[PDB]
Amino acid sequence: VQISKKRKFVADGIFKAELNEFLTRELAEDGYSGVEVRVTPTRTEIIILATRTQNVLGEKGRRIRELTAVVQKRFGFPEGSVELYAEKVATRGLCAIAQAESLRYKLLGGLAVRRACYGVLRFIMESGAKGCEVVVSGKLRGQRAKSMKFVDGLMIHSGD
Amino acid sequence: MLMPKKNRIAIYELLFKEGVMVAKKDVHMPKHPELADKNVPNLHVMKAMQSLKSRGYVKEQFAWRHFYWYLTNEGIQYLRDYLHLPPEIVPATLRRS
Amino acid sequence: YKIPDWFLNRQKDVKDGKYSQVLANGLDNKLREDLERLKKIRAHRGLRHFWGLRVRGQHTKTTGRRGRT
Amino acid sequence: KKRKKKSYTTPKKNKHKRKKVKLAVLKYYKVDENGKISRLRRECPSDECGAGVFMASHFDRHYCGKCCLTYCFN
Amino acid sequence: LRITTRKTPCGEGSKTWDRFQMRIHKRLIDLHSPSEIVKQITSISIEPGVEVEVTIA
Amino acid sequence: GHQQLYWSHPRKFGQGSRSCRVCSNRHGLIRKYGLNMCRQCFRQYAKDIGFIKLD
Amino acid sequence: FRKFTYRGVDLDQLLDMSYEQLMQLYSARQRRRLNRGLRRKQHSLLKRLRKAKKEAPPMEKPEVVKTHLRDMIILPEMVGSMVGVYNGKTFNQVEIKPEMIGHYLGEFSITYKPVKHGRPGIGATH
RNA sequence: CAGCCACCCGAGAUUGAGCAAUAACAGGUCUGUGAUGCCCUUAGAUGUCCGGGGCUGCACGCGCGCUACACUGACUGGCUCAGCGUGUGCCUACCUACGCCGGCAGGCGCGGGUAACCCGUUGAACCCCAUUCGUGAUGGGGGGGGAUGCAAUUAUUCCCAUGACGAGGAAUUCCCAGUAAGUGCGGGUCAUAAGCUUGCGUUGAUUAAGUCCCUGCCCUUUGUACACACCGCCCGU
RNA sequence: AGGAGUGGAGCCUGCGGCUUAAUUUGACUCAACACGGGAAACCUCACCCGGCCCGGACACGGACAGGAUUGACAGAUUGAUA
Repeated sequence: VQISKKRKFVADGIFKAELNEFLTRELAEDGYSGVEVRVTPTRTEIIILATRTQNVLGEKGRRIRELTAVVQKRFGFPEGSVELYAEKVATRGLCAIAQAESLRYKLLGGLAVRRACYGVLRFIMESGAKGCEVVVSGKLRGQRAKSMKFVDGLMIHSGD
Repeated sequence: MLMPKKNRIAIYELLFKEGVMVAKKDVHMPKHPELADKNVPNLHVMKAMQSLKSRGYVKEQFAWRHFYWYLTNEGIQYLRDYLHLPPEIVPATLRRS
Repeated sequence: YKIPDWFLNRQKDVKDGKYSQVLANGLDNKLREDLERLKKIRAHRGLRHFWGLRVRGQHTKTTGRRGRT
Repeated sequence: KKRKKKSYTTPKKNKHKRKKVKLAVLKYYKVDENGKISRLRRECPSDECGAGVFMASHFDRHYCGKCCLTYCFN
Repeated sequence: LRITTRKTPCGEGSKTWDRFQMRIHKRLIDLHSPSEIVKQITSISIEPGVEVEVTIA
Repeated sequence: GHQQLYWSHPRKFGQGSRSCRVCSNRHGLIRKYGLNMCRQCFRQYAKDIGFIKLD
Repeated sequence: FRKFTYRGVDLDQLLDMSYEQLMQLYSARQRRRLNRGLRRKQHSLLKRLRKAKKEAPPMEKPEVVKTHLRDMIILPEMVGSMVGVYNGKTFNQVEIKPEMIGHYLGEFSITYKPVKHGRPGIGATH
């Protein structure tokens, strides 16, 4: 019954990697902001939070039950051993994905990428972030793939 | 798509009795992990999966060696029509709201 | 001093099984020359040795200048 | 590599071709001085096969798949 | 535990083996006490991130 | 018979089929600790588990 | 002149009496019928060697016995058959003799002439 | 003045790595990935199903991989020392005490433990040599079989044999105090190590406290008809 | 200044034309060679066969539903094992 620590830590890393890749694959449309997982005695749980609280919670509970069944049936989880908790937002120290999604789904419906860059820059520095960088790699004007990197604010790279 | 239909109706029946189901894609396996002690050829069921996802009734998804279903109102209704399930069955995943 | 058969020098050699310690020039090296059969049946080792190709994996793709100038 | 020009040997194989009557006449045998169908072929005790499988008498070898007894006419 | 990871998939550039550390820290406590007191002390909605296991050998 | 018609060949040293499961590739797999993840995602989920660099 | 015999035992001596004496001294390459397990494909192979050495008329070259995934040879009884191994383009022709025992019958399969001792690559002055 | 050297002190009067600019390379990765420049992609085959011949085939032909290369040492053992590498896994199955047949494994219950519990005080490496080799290519590296997996094969992975090299092709190789090398312990395939590699010990050092020479990068001044920027520009037959 | 001072001698998966279909590249002189953290018959070949399934849903043509991969046994038989 007894298990070591390193091996189950790596197994939890596997589970975390798969859940997060699946999450970033699907849930990018509905405005999720911060997602985590937590542990209770013989019980695992996944928690999500966003500005669109009930929207991420979903309609008819389809997302909740569907993805919980997915993880339950894939990761050897015994039935019922996954649930969703609740939380709330403290402040705006993690405000990137809201404007990122805004620009993304403006561009998907028809919008210039650099207009979105202007907007996201100005909203991010109105929010109070110190500095922001957006690197769009590919073709923007012509068939030369220039990695258009837009910086603003300060960026340190050296130190603990 | 060349699996005898008895396994097809069995898989559909267990699908609707359980809801969604999982899929592992590999030809080298002798017997299915969850469907063990039955000796079901995996290639045929894989073709059935890609056919039903190409037929346009469950949103086709290729997710990194491990496949799941995409359940919706339209998908459930189509499965009900295709398996001719009685007009009294409700999936166990929607219990107690 | 009772040297065992598997310990013996010509242990279970080809043609005939002899356990006597006899050493004479003229025919002993011919007994060591059991290569007659292997080269005659043109086995894998024999079909290598027809041209003089290595049979122990020594990587001599273009090296081997010792004695080959 | 280049395309092998796969017509010199076996360009493509076609499906199995057989000649079958719309209503089976070869599987059932008549002429046994009976007003109804008479089963002259001896039934095999192996029930693992299907009910519609008709036991045949072949001159050489056996083609069943699971049991394949050995017998002859002599 | 040390783990070391090459980064350039194809050989192109330096041999920058990412050296990552997994340093696990362990504390033991053996107790001769009534069960209720230590159960109340311990089962107090423990902090996440620290793993506790009770053993009877 | 049936054992030669189909599936007369196993692979008991299989690494390709029993490769890193969470993504769709074989390389970047080390069999310690049950990794089943490439080095690129090994780093992408390193600090999340608790990995730190000091050397 | 003098013929060569393996431990003083010739083809008739290896053929008539079974390997009750070679039970411990049987070679590698699937000796493990006692330690790992027993495998198939020596039954239709036995039937086909019976067929090949039963209907064969004397004074002509016997039937080409074709092998793509080369079979295992377990006894020199099959000596007397023209074996065609799959080198990829033609028949690797082998006429088996009692001197083949203890080998893999695919070992006489080569699919390339030795590299021509001609010219090197274009840029050989480095 | 910033500072620098020596000395007295102190465990330490500079220990190593970690994080590591703005901007760019028309670099690698779609072979980490079903979003992405694509004529055969109308499911005609690279694997699904087979694994034969070989990157083990030969000529300067680019590749640290070459242990060892002999009286400093090769033999046999009297011998005396931390790896602080780590070694029992939800669809995991690969880490011989107590007795013996043996050159290895092979085992019959059987590798003590999910670990500082069980491997353990992990007796592995230059050593008072425990017969021999007092100056020479020699004692100095040195073709059949008994058995992990479906198959030892150009011995992949144990038993007897038929023992170039001279400090070594002209050789864009690292290194300044526990450091170069030797040697040893392990981890990456794990069906049992890795000829490399990654960590760690042991033995352990001679010159240095300097300088632009011959190598690269950088700065200042200067010239330019160059700006795709000298792999430039350009003139004439 | 100095130690290995390499390569000099048989001494990695990769490795240049590389005769055969093949012992090739996806990296090309501080940006190709311990390269995709390969103990190479394979997943420890991409260049090789053929049996192994022929991915076609979406308007509709064919008897205007039975055109059988999935069933092995001494002659057929590009392995009798399809």
